[PDB]
Amino acid sequence: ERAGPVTWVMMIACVVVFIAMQILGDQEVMLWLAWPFDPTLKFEFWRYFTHALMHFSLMHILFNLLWWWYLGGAVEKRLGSGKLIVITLISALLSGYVQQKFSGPWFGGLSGVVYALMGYVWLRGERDPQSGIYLQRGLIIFALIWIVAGWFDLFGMSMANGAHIAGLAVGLAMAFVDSLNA
Ligand SMILES: CCCCCCCCCO[C@@H]1O[C@H](CO)[C@@H](O)[C@H](O)[C@H]1O
Ligand SMILES: CCCCCCCCCO[C@@H]1O[C@H](CO)[C@@H](O)[C@H](O)[C@H]1O
Ligand SMILES: CCCCCCCCCO[C@@H]1O[C@H](CO)[C@@H](O)[C@H](O)[C@H]1O
Ligand SMILES: CCCCCCCCCO[C@@H]1O[C@H](CO)[C@@H](O)[C@H](O)[C@H]1O
Ligand SMILES: CCCCCCCCCO[C@@H]1O[C@H](CO)[C@@H](O)[C@H](O)[C@H]1O
Ligand SMILES: CCCCCCCCCO[C@@H]1O[C@H](CO)[C@@H](O)[C@H](O)[C@H]1O
Ligand SMILES: CCCCCCCCCO[C@@H]1O[C@H](CO)[C@@H](O)[C@H](O)[C@H]1O
Repeated sequence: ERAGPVTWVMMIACVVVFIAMQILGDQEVMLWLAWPFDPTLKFEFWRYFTHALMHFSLMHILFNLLWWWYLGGAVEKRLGSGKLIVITLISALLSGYVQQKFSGPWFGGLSGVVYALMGYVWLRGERDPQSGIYLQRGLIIFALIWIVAGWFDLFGMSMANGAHIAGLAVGLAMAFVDSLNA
């Protein structure tokens, strides 16, 4: 059992971007991938999403990717690539927006998308067990610890609590909708 294409390309893209940052420096990469930081850049649409591709520390990308690999993988295998694509696109946009609004355009990471994924996987398993998707009991605990780490700023994750809540809201919403069909 190997992780699907969406799960795989995201991880590799994040690693490729991370390397570009070690070489060129965080600054340079952000100049090109950050959420529009100036009116002159408002129509460079990739920026509304590419901010999720940057990470600022080893622990940052390590945990983001472990979570993305486990949850993203599960969703893609059990619900398809399309399902993961939408959750990722929407959460990336919403969280980025909330982040930008309250703290400025200088941020990055897949943590907003991770919160959405934790929300979706957990909620869907609780409401629609047999759907096959669910967040392993023991992993709920480490998920909560990862959450607490960011919430009380014990672990630097780039994004603020408000942006992470927006990410979570997206995953909970989609999970609510999905366990609403049948
Ligand atoms: C939340 C994760 C979202 C990841 C989305 C990454 C999308 C990258 C899209 O880039 C686009 O690729 C084109 C290729 O030619 C360029 O021409 C264009 O200028 C550029 O904008
Ligand atoms: C702005 C949100 C849109 C998300 C942007 C997704 C960009 C996908 C770029 O990936 C490439 O897609 C090709 C599709 O054929 C594959 O052949 C190729 O292997 C893969 O590397
Ligand atoms: C403690 C916080 C971090 C938890 C990280 C759990 C990682 C579990 C990774 O599992 C892998 O997932 C892929 C996609 O589902 C499968 O293709 C693969 O066979 C499986 O081995
Ligand atoms: C939130 C979205 C994040 C980016 C998602 C990118 C998915 C890119 C999928 O690539 C696809 O991989 C297949 C297997 O290799 C190729 O056959 C195909 O040509 C290519 O299109
Ligand atoms: C720094 C924290 C690192 C935590 C490492 C946790 C290792 C145990 C995780 O087990 C994983 O559980 C998933 C759910 O059952 C399986 O799908 C997967 O195959 C299995 O590998
Ligand atoms: C993303 C974090 C989501 C909230 C975590 C909830 C912790 C409180 C326990 O809840 C649920 O209680 C059931 C009965 O004990 C468990 O069987 C189930 O596994 C667990 O989920
Ligand atoms: C459905 C989408 C979910 C969006 C969630 C938005 C929550 C943003 C939380 O706001 C925060 O509240 C604190 C107290 O009011 C302020 O101190 C802080 O500056 C502000 O950032």
